[PDB]
Amino acid sequence: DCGKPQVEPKKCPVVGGCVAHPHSWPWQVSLRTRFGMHFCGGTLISPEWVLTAAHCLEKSPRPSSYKVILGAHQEVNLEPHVQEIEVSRLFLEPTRKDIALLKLSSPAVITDKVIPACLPSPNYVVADRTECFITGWGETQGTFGAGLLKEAQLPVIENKVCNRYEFLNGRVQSTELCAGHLAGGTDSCQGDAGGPLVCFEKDKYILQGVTSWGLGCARPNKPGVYVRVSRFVTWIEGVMRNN
Ligand SMILES: NCc1ccc(CNC(=O)[C@@H]2Cc3ccc(cc3)NC(=O)CCN3CCN(CCC(=O)Nc4ccc(cc4)C[C@@H](NS(=O)(=O)c4cccc(Cl)c4)C(=O)N2)CC3)cc1
Repeated sequence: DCGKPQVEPKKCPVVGGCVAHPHSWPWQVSLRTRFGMHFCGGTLISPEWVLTAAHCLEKSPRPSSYKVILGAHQEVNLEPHVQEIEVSRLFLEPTRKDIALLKLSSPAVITDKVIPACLPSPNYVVADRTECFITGWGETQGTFGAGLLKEAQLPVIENKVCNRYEFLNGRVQSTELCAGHLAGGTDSCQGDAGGPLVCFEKDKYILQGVTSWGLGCARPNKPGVYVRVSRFVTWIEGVMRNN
């Protein structure tokens, strides 16, 4: 069962936001160098497949340079039941968009703490003001939580508005979506790239965005930009089916 956490997540009372309830985001992955340094996030979407951002892989096209950590809450002192799986192959999206698939060397073991996220239907458009969640271990910019998995609940901003001069001034593609608090203070940041933007739909969480870029982090009128997963579901499914 994708999208349904065994440990239920909690809202807040990553810059700002709050520390997640441990293991409430069981599809969250830590992308690390073959030396063990965290540098990006990802999302488990099936036992053998992780979705991340293509820019997270710019340094090396060799699958050997990457390892995936699953089931973690601490970033440094990894808990014992954490799964560390090597990457067997890399699939960059073929039209140069900021999304990529990692095929794991072995299927992740599905547990209470490691569960895949669900994928959306093709071309679904998250509606304006939908409150979704972003998660990760990235920079906190003096906001507490460093070293622990953090979350933030952010409203989606429809592309027609996000592209106005007052916000991102024509920079956002239809294959991307915008989310964030326009007053600033809470945002994904460096170290969170490649990680998930999930939305609650009926009874489970659906992966709708991949953390990609922004004009800074948590600045006023500068919401984060995410790859719009629904525009790549058909590609993703074809890669999994044929590999
Ligand atoms: N929730 C906020 C947030 C969350 C998580 C993060 C981590 N992710 C990054 O770090 C990305 C990495 C990256 C690089 C290239 C790329 C995609 C992602 N895609 C192409 O290469 C594809 C080719 N074209 C690129 C241009 N595009 C036109 C629209 C446009 O201009 N897109 C920008 C893209 C990158 C930047 C700026 C603009 C540069 C920097 N932004 S930054 O202001 O300098 C900065 C951010 C954070 C901290 C600091 Cl200190 C500085 C920036 O985000 N890099 C069309 C396609 C950051 C922000």
